[PDB]
Amino acid sequence: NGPEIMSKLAGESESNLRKAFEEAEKNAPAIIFIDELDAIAPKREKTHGEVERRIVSQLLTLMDGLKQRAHVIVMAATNRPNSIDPALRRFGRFDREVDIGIPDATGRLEILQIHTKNMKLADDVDLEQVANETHGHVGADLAALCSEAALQAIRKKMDLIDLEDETIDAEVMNSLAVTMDDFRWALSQSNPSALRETVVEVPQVTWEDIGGLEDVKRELQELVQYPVEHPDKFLKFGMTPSKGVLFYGPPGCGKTLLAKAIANECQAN
Amino acid sequence: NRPNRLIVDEAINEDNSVVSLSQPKMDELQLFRGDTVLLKGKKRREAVCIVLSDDTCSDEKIRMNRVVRNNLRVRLGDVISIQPCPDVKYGKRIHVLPIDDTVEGITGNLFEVYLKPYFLEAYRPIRKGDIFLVRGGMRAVEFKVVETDPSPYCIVAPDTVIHCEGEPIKREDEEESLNEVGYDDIGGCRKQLAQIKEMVELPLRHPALFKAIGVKPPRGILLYGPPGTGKTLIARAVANETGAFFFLI
Ligand SMILES: Nc1ncnc2c1ncn2[C@@H]1O[C@H](COP(=O)(O)OP(=O)(O)OP(=O)(O)O)[C@@H](O)[C@H]1O
Repeated sequence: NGPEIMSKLAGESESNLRKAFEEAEKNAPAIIFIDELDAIAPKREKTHGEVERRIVSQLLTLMDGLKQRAHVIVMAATNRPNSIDPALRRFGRFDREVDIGIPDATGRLEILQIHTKNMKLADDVDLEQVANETHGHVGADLAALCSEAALQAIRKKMDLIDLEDETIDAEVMNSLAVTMDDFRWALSQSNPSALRETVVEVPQVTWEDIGGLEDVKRELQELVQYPVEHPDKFLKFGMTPSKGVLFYGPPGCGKTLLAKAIANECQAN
Repeated sequence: NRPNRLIVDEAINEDNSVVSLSQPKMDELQLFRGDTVLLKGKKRREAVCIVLSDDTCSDEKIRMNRVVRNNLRVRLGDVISIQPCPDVKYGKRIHVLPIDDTVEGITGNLFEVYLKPYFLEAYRPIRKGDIFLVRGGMRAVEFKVVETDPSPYCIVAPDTVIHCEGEPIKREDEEESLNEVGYDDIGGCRKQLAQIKEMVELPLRHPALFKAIGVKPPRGILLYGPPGTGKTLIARAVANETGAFFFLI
């Protein structure tokens, strides 16, 4: 952990990093994960303190030592790839960067199902509707949503039922059920959406969602699918496929839906 | 034009301790039968041992046990500089210990089971770095250098003492062989590679020559470009091929 690493003294932080890398090498095959890598490794022009630069260099040397002689895979977590030092993303050190991104409607549905696996939830939950409604919530946001729904159910049941009767037992707790109203309240009142940047998902708008423009639909289907569905045909001819199209016309004709539908047809973000 | 500059070719005697002859060449050399002939090649590692178990093949290509290619050489087309240096001292004895394929199975003493039947009346005229095959069985195991009581190589004798306490290891030696990046590993910077060559050939390949003259050498090189363009690879290849000592700061 970045805070765990640079929470201690500079020499102590470097010693902790070296000890962690040595333990990972000893336990090969091992995975080194560094969440909040931007905390340890900021931009080189931005890292004000000399201690921070020294820690960055120590991490670089330790991972290079892993590269030359080890069997450890290093993973890192950061808000943005550019927030970390560009020297970190140097070839040999961080060759491949995986964009975790944001979950889509299906992804939010999967996350909610995962978090409700051990949660006794009623039949009115309709998690498909919740996920379709859920926007701006990513992962732990949906986890907090499920936790809020469960806590509201508990505060509705325990705080109003078992007060002076007799001490709580397993029968009352296992009888707890989470309803749709709890999920609605979690969505509305008690959930801060931490997502405000661009959305990267396959849009749910299909061709049936658009009326008319059949010729435009066919032309766009060509220009998009054909380069990606039949690359061999394009390679056979001496023409490079076009990588862009412009939609022009009166506002309100569905250019946005045209883009969404062509993305959905190709199952492309 | 150097007389002892001759190719080396295929070999048939599975024992490395044998080094070939070429009677027309022996007349050129003083090659005597006995312990050793100093056959010199690349990287200073040689295959020095008993001699004259050859002349079965044609001339102009010395027969040298193929196992002295990986050592002392790389591939075919190379050249040997064979010059006798017999009558070496007789120190205690030369190390006995295997390296890779002996822990696989009965180990015992690692000397008196498989290797003992070979240091017989040919008591190891050798040079530390000569690697070969010797066994009392499947006939494929190495014999490497581990210890050195006498710095120069010698001819062993019985009554000596040996300690196989050592353990067979991994291919640290094989990895050592696999190193020293070269110009064959550089691509996309042919003009830059030639510029670097013409900059560093005189200061490195000819140190005393440049010390004779009073010109200023290029002692600072700024390889700048995008990350991952082989800058450290280019530097390592240049230093290794030219023989200059490379320090990776
Ligand atoms: N021009 C090149 N030709 C061949 N291989 C290259 C070239 N550039 C880089 N490589 C290969 O890239 C791999 C990793 O690169 P390496 O560790 O040598 O650093 P580098 O490319 O010199 O880095 P930098 O540009 O940051 O100094 C090595 O296997 C090396 O062989």
